[PDB]
Amino acid sequence: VTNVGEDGEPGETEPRHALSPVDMHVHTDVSFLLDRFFDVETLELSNLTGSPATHVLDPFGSTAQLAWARLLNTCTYFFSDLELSIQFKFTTTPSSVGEGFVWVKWFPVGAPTKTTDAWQLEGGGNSVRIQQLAVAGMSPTVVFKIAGSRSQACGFSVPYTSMWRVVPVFYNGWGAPTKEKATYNWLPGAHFGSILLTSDAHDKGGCYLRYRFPRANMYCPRPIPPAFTRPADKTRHKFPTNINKQ
Amino acid sequence: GTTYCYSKPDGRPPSTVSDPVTRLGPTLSRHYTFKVGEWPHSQSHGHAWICPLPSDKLKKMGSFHEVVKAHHLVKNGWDVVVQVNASFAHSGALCVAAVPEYEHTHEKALKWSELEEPAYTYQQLSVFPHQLLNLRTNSSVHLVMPYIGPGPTTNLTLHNPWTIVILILSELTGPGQTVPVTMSVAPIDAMVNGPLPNPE
Amino acid sequence: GNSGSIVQNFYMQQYQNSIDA
Amino acid sequence: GNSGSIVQNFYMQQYQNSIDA
Amino acid sequence: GNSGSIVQNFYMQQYQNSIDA
Amino acid sequence: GNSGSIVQNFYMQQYQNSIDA
Amino acid sequence: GNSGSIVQNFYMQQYQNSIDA
Amino acid sequence: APIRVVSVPESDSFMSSVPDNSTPLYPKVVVPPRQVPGRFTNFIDVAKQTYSFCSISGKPYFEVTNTSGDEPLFQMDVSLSAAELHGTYVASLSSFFAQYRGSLNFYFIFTGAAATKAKFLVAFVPPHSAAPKTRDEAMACIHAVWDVGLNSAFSFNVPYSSPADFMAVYSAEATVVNVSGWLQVYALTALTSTDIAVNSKGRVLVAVSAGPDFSLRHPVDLPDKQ
Amino acid sequence: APIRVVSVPESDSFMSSVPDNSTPLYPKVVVPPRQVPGRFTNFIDVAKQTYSFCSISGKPYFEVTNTSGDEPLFQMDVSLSAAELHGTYVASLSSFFAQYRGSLNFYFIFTGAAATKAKFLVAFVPPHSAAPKTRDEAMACIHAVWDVGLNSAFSFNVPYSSPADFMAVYSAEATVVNVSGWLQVYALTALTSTDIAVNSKGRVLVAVSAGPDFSLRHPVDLPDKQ
Amino acid sequence: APIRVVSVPESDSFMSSVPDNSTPLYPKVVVPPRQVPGRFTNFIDVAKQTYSFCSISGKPYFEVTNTSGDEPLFQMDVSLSAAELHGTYVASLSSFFAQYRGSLNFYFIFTGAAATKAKFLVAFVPPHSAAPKTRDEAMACIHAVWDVGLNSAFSFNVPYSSPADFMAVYSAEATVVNVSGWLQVYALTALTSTDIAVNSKGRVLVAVSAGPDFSLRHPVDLPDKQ
Ligand SMILES: CC(=O)N[C@H]1[C@H]([C@H](O)[C@H](O)CO)O[C@@](O[C@H]2[C@@H](O)[C@@H](CO)O[C@@H](O[C@H]3[C@H](O)[C@@H](O)[C@@H](O)O[C@@H]3CO)[C@@H]2O)(C(=O)O)C[C@@H]1O
Repeated sequence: VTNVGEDGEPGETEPRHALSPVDMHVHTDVSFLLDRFFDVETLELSNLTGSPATHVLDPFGSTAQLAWARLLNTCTYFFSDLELSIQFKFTTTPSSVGEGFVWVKWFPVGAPTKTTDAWQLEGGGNSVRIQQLAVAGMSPTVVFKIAGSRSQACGFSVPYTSMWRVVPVFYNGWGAPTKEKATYNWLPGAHFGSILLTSDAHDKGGCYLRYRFPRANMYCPRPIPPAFTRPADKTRHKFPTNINKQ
Repeated sequence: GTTYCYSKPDGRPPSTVSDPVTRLGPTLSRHYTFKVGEWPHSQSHGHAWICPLPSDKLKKMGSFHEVVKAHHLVKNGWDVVVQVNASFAHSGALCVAAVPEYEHTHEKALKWSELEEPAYTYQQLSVFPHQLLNLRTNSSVHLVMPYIGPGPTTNLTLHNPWTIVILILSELTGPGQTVPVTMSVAPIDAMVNGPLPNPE
Repeated sequence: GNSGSIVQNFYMQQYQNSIDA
Repeated sequence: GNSGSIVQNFYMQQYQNSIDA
Repeated sequence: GNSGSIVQNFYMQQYQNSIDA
Repeated sequence: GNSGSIVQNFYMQQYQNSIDA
Repeated sequence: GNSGSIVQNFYMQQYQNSIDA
Repeated sequence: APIRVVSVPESDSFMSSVPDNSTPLYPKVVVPPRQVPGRFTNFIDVAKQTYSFCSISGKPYFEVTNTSGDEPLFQMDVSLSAAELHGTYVASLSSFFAQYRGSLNFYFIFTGAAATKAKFLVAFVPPHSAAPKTRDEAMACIHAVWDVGLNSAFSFNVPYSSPADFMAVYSAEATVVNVSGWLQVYALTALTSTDIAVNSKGRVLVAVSAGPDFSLRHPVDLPDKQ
Repeated sequence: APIRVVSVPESDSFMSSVPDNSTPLYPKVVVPPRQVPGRFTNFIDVAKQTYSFCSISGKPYFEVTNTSGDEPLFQMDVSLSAAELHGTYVASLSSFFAQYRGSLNFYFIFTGAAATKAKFLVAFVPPHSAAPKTRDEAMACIHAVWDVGLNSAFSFNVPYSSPADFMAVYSAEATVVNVSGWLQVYALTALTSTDIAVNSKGRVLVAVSAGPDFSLRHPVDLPDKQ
Repeated sequence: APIRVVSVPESDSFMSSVPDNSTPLYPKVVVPPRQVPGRFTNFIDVAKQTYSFCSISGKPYFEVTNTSGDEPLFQMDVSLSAAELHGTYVASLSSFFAQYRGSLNFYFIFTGAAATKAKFLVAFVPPHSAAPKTRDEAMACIHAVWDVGLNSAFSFNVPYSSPADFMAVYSAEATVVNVSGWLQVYALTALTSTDIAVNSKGRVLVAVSAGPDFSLRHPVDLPDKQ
């Protein structure tokens, strides 16, 4: 009612010569917010021998206060490719590992799994056994050394493997006929596939997972979790910054 | 007024079945009408009636019901219309929404029920395809949702993509009685796969 | 979105990433 | 001002620095 | 089959591999 | 005189050396 | 004879080797 | 013939935001196509084309009773890190950044029964003084009048007023780009009702949409919860 | 003049699937030409244009006797890692991958002597319930009728029915993309013969060709034998 | 396929003036526009289009009294590191470099009251001999005459005279490119005044603008204060 200002008048609000543009919104571009490296996870290695476990690239669980945590929670359905950096930190005296040969293998959404030592390198007694799937072949293997290695890390790009045209970050259903608990918001292969780190370290070190999700596609906006306690009435939420009264 | 859930419904036949496809004439997927519940004077805000479609209440669609019984999968939308009944002396409002893979449900999955959302949610419920039911303005919320989900069609026995929230915003303030909520679901663009055998 | 170099296409559009239909 | 290589544009004019209106 | 870079021809088609008749 | 590569102009004629009038 | 790269001419034909008359 | 190269000083350093991508190790993957509706492109769109519901003492509405006068009814420090925003979309989206910019639209939906009527002065008070405390005090400023019973819902635009080309998504001890003012709804009259024994109060929901000129910048990582 | 370079963090790592090739050390090798027939290009071709022979209790055929009724004669969990596939080409080819996709064609060749005749209901039962156990139970589903003595061989297409854009080449404890259903041949009638003292039973071979829409993806390495 | 590379000997060295830039880690930043007046481009412009005020015994002027004659009134070693320049813009700007080049303009503004008048011989004496000590000594050189009461201000150009294509911004124990000469103002007559009990002296300000042919080169870092 009445609209454009100055007259005390009922529905009549005042004028607003709305703003110009700068930045063209671009930072809030879902594809851009997601194409960078995130420190998601931290895990330890496996000994070259034993009958070890594969690890799963599932950045959909969350709960850890991390920005990329939420954001993936912001949408119902997601699709993007993957990109890694694995860094391996030291947890003892760095002079313990002279070699430090690390085997890594990537497993695509839905690959077979049981592995036991099965490859045997020998030479001058002693002789090493690497893992049955640590080996090089079909799924990409990546071997790197950490011995003065100016950056104890390795890295690469890996495609959207799932058999699902998109991934439901939420699922009002079960992924199995047996409607068991655990099988709730599940639906199998709703992730990026898996990896196996294995080495004569394993002890002496932890890892550093890092994902970069290029080509981000987000479908169906969802409620965006608060992330901070509710401040008191009629007040602000004061925080420490690059600004502030010095 | 008519509000669309993300997009008008497509009668396209499933990108993932070489298997023979029965399309459902309205006259099969007919129309269904039930009472959700009686919004009462006590139920503080944040409450809600979860209506995950269609299950729990699927036993009651007695025709549409029937074909989805003896058939493995289905793809279909939903014309749905929530109808609260109250006089002009009542106050209060709800917000009813269609939610994609809604979940919390304390695994009472696919069973309609009642809950109290966490708040950040009712605050942001509106971020989904929803409509406002304001007791001094209207008495009907009307929505239409399309098939949706990771698969190009699913098993309604394991998954319900669409689920109506009927959220309590401003408490029911006014005459002592309750205000009965109600809802008419009627399947849109229904399509089945693989007939299952005989119940023996 | 965020890929900005020239060498970003050092590898092919086909090899590098994934491809829709 | 002082940027003189050829590879100075290895990265884009958009990515590298800032941009006025 | 699987050779996809640009530098894949850093070396000649003649030097790199073998050649049929 | 003795500058013979291709990359010899990796840097500009302006930046690299000195310039007469 | 056996020089087969592309970068084989990274250096000039004049600088690299020798030249007949 | 080998190229002549110098190893730039940082050479073996990592850096988590490289504008460039890593080497592929699983090529030739063609992906299945997705119809799936509502793919959003940019976060500002849902924030603009979407109303969030405010936060006051825990509820998303404020009350009018058959007794009120000039006591301000709704008040908020215009800052994203303000209280009555805490619950909302816009506010929470902005946590993902450093600087915000523009006007915000407020939607008040009076929800008292039709037998009922009332009026309010929604006003915006510029960040100088020490905050008004009565209608007759705020009135001299930007405000409009809402007679519930003309529109049962009303929109009000909290403008962008600042030497600040951009503003602070993360506010704190009052700085010059920390606050843009104060939103206040006051009660113009009180609750008139057909029968005051049934309808004695009214609940006005208050929602927040993002401003058309609204924008966000400089993505940031999360500090310690607080 | 030296180029300015930064050594990307992985720099001296190996990676076994690089989309690029290694440096040549023996150039100028011209190879002798090969006429040699049947060079295949892609593995799906031989799998499509080629019938493999199934596996039931060790033999590649199932029997009909002069006594059978509704007892299902041939049954298989539609999964590549199913039993009756174990021996075959298609199945074994797929071990080389993670995901399969499409219909499969079955060829039943009745091989009982010409003095003989019989009929079957080949049916496909969708992966829900708990598996049928009599003809009159399966009949309500997708099936056709085979009267040996019209064609002595018949083809039946096990379709692809799943929300799954792709399926599991490596099945296991029942998941939603682990199975696509059940193939079952039943005995419609029994073995009629000129003289039942000579021909009392019949052997129907059962072969499996790959489906026209059949495809495989994501090459994988071999786990521990089992 | 890997490129063949040789690591130039300096490879991992730093060097603080590289003609090239570092790798970006925060792209897509669009900046707000600036109207803001007086953006200068090059430092020689303000130095040319701007007068600085000289330095003599602490003040920016020299005095004439009703008693003076040939005693030189203003004298300065033409060097940037000269005394009477110490306070000024031009001089201080040049500290940022190694070599200067060109003429400098001097502005003398006689500021004695209008009841007053006087005259001076401003002269420039070439860097040979051992410096003149009386007007009649300097007169034989480049100079002009200033009768305050024709112009109350006058400009005088100290030229560039040297085999030196460039000169020394950082002077010292007398070298051939260390000095270009001597500026001297002498008193041609003395202070005539309406009433000598009120106006007995006059103050001529003396300012320094940069010469049109003036230029600077070879940026340098700061040595120990002295
Ligand atoms: C995938 C696989 O087959 N793994 C098996 C490994 C690998 O074949 C082996 O590491 C290849 O390098 O081998 C295993 O069996 C080997 C083991 O029994 C040793 C111990 O004597 O002998 C190996 O064969 C010897 C043979 O005895 C010699 O005559 C000579 O030919 O050398 C070979 C090996 O150099 C067996 O292959 C193993 O021990 O791990 C079994 C793994 O399953």
